[PDB]
Amino acid sequence: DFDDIHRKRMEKDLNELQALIEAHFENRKKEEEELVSLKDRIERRRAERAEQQRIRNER
Amino acid sequence: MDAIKKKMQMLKLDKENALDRAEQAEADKKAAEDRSKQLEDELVSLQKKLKGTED
Amino acid sequence: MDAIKKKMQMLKLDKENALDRAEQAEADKKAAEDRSKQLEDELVSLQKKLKGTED
Repeated sequence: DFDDIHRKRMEKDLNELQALIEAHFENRKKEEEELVSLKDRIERRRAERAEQQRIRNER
Repeated sequence: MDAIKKKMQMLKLDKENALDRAEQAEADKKAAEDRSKQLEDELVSLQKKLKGTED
Repeated sequence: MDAIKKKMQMLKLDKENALDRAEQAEADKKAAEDRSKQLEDELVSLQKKLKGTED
């Protein structure tokens, strides 16, 4: 009936919506991984700046 | 978030449809039982009329 | 989390409650309908025997 096609329509709506939901989940997840790697290289930069600054100060 | 809202909306569409069907079925039961009991009363009056005719 | 679980469970409970209530109502509707049919069938014969009695 009209209820049947309405149900199938909201069904495929839910399907595409959850699909895009998991999709942006994955996308923002990759972005968070990239940002974590950024933080890690950032702490590497902090440590290297600290050691070279300390060497400069020692001399 | 995003998918969670849509899933909630689906769960709500099921809610509305099930509740509406339940209410409609309850109204149908009320109407049908009223029909049956009125028919039974008509049958009783016919029995009494038959009794008077027999007398 | 916490809110998603409770809301989803409550809504599914609402759907199940409405469904079972509708099924009970429809079962009683079908039974009342068949009993009403029996009442009609008996009432016709009651009328026929009444007509013969009156003749």
